[PDB]
Amino acid sequence: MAMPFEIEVLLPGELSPAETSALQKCEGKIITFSTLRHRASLVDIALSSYYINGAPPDTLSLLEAYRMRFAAVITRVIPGKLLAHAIGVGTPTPGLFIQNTSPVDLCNGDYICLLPPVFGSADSIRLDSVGLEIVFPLTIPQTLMREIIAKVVARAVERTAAADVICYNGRRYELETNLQHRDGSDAAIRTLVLNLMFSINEGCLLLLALIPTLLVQGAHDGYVNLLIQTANCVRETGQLINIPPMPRIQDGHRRFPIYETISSWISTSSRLGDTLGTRAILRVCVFDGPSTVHPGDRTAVIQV
Amino acid sequence: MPFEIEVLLPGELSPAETSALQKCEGKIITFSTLRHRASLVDIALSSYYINGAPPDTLSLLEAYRMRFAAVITRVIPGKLLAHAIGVGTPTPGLFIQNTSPVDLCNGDYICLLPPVFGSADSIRLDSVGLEIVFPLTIPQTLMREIIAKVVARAVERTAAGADVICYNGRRYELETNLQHRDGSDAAIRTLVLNLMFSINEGCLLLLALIPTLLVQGAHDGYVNLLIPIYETISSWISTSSRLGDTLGTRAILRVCVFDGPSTVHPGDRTAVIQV
Amino acid sequence: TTQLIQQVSLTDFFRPDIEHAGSIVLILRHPSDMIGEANTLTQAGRDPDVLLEGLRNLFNACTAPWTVGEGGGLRAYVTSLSFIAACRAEEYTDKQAADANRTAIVSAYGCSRMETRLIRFSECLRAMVQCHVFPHRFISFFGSLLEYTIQDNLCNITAVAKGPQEAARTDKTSTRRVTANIPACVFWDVDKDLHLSADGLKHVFLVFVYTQRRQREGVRLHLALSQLNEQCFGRGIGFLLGRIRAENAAWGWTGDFRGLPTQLSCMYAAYTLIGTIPSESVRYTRRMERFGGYNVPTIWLEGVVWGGTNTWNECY
Amino acid sequence: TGFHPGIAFTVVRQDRFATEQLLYAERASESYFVGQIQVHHHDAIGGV
Repeated sequence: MAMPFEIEVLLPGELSPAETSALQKCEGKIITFSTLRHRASLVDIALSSYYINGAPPDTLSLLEAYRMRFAAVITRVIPGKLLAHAIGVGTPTPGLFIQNTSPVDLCNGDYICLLPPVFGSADSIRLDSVGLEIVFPLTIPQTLMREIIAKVVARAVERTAAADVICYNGRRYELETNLQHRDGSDAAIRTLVLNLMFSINEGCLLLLALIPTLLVQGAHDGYVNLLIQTANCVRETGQLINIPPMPRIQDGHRRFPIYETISSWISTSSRLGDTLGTRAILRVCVFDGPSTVHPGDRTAVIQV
Repeated sequence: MPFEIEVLLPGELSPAETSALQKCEGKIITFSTLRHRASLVDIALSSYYINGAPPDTLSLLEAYRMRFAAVITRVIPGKLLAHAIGVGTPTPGLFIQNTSPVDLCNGDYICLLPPVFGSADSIRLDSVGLEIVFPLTIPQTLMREIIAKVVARAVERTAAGADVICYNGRRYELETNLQHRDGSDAAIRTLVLNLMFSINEGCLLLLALIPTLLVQGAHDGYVNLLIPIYETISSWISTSSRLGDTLGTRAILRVCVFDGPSTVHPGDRTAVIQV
Repeated sequence: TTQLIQQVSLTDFFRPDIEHAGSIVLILRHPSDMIGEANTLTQAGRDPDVLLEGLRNLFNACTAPWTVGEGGGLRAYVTSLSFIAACRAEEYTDKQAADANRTAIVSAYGCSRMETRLIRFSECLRAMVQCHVFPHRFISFFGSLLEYTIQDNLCNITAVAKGPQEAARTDKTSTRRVTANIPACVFWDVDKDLHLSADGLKHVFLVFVYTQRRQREGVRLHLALSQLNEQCFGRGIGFLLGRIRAENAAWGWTGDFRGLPTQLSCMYAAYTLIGTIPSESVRYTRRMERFGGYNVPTIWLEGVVWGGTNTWNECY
Repeated sequence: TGFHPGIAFTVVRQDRFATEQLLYAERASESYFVGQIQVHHHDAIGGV
């Protein structure tokens, strides 16, 4: 293997010229595959493959599909077949390109993540001669997707127990997530709580008596004032909770607690969002094209 | 075929400066955008300047993930050539002059880390009025440890009212002599702060959901459980995730020597392939 | 094309005159790092001097005991995967093949004091997983053995570190190429356990397994081969290892965050991605093969493209 | 326990038999066009 992993998706001979032109209008969009063959079938990139328990899925289920699968990029469509290049399996992939399907811009250098279509109506192409819907995952920068994943997992936790607007570059895009059932919800919440537990450790006690120092610094400095007031917890405890003199740590002359309570948080934090969501597989690296990228322009990329 | 970058060193260079730039064979620089004609005012430290003053350690860790690195190959008295790593398949012998406190074995994966030690990489081009800082090329194995120890030291220092790191049979001490530890403590505070705030917000949110976590036994219930509050959970993830992906720093290079020396003492040059 | 790597090491833990080309070789860190690492990572109420004894009594009877300290310019760098397999042959479920491996490698090496070196290595691994200094953090994937040159008590290995396997021309007996092969005792594939059994691309993982119960430590490694990606592979193995995870997490105003399950107390497995098989469907043959005078079963893979970015994914 | 609970069913089951069909055709029923035979290389277990 020295070339990129090419993929030969076939079109039935019974597709309308209208749908073929529609496909011509989508070269450079991203699809996925259940398994990674070399002679794929059109059925395996349609919504008939995103079925859990025989029904179109929700935003949580699709969010699991998008990382339980493999990705590819539609380079060019022809009457004979459909071509696509695998992304994160076979390293060599030159001059690749993507189409920005998102209501935001694409700054040079940022990393790209892919979502299920949530903002408004999807750009779904309905192939009627075969009866297949084709929806293309989004193209969202990494620093932004985290806000969306947090604001959707909050709604999930809330629906299970008992805001939909996000601002980015001074623009308000409403979140229209849905969860028509309940098991993906707690399937997510269990990971949330699990990773929430393994953060606290021995040195958290020392880190707790440092809250009043953070308060007096919040009085002393300025950016600390921006940081303290979004924390819906610290602003209460240091004013309504106290921690007495901590007892001495068992074998305090050999081990060191803070090292652990801060090293076991770097690990558990990086992998957090890539579990409630997806990782970033591509990063926009325009060499000589425009500076930024508007919604719907062809880009240039290298895989992560 | 390989990607090529030109940096036209201007005139008015003091030959006492170019004599040191001749020592810059194998050091890493970063650009905000990849072109073929690059101006010296682009790799200078004055390019980051994220918020006015020179960048922090958090600011530099956030830069090193968005910029495109490029290794400085041979330099001639006129200009400076550089090859971009990450894309392009540089066919020549892409060597690296390691600038790190610790050695480099044969077959490690090397990442980057801002100068969180006794910073001495700076070459002070005064005649032009700009200066260039290079990154530290540490092995991927010491990546999770260096950050943790250097942040724990400061988080204990603010807790006023033998910490050595070891690799390949060598020990490098972290306790700098002077107890007048200003400066570096200042270029690291928004990390210890932004990190500390995250962990406390996680602890005091965990204990605010389930009323049988520690009150049903810290050993019996806690472990058996192991086997607008709703705009706070969001606020926790939406920051803990951005911190984690900042401290990821996937490798970029790999030291693969072929019939040479099997260890790279700080200051030597060795061959390296890209990942 | 591909990419080769070279290393000169001693021949105490590995002899390329006995390994066949295509066997995976593993690299070790300096043992001196374990001292300070256990000094700061051991659990309270537990003394890491048992790790010191393990290491010290190990290296007292392996080779020239001197030089292993700080001034080491030449060292015991590489070890065979079959070696690290047969020193822990008492935990692999398919007993008979692992036992054949063990007796073959005990008879094929130097013949003298390897029973000694084997239990030394086993005891050393036991001690490290007991003092919360895990082996996965010190043992990495070097390459697949291609060609060698030996001398009195010293070797010179050149192995494939990147690219397709059978694109490496070697001066062997039979044919200029060679294929990868692993001992049949470590070959565990995740796919048929979970029953997805589909053709296509498959990754190859290098997974460790930890069972830390007091005075009953356990360390073994396999070479996984699955369809899953590096993201959900952790979920898959965490699933069919439920008992180990349970018995590990269970037996591993003042806050009093004492005696709670920590990450090193709850850890059971760690794995890495090392290659891939971009073929139409993977075929592999378990044929019994000879290591000099003894016969041991192996797995013969085909068309493996070695990967990289040696980052360990943990599972607690 | 063998007590009739006052209800009845209509069991259904489907079966799949392997049979040998017999096919007939007329003379010159279809025109079978044939195009051009093209080739393309692709990497493999190491060769082409």
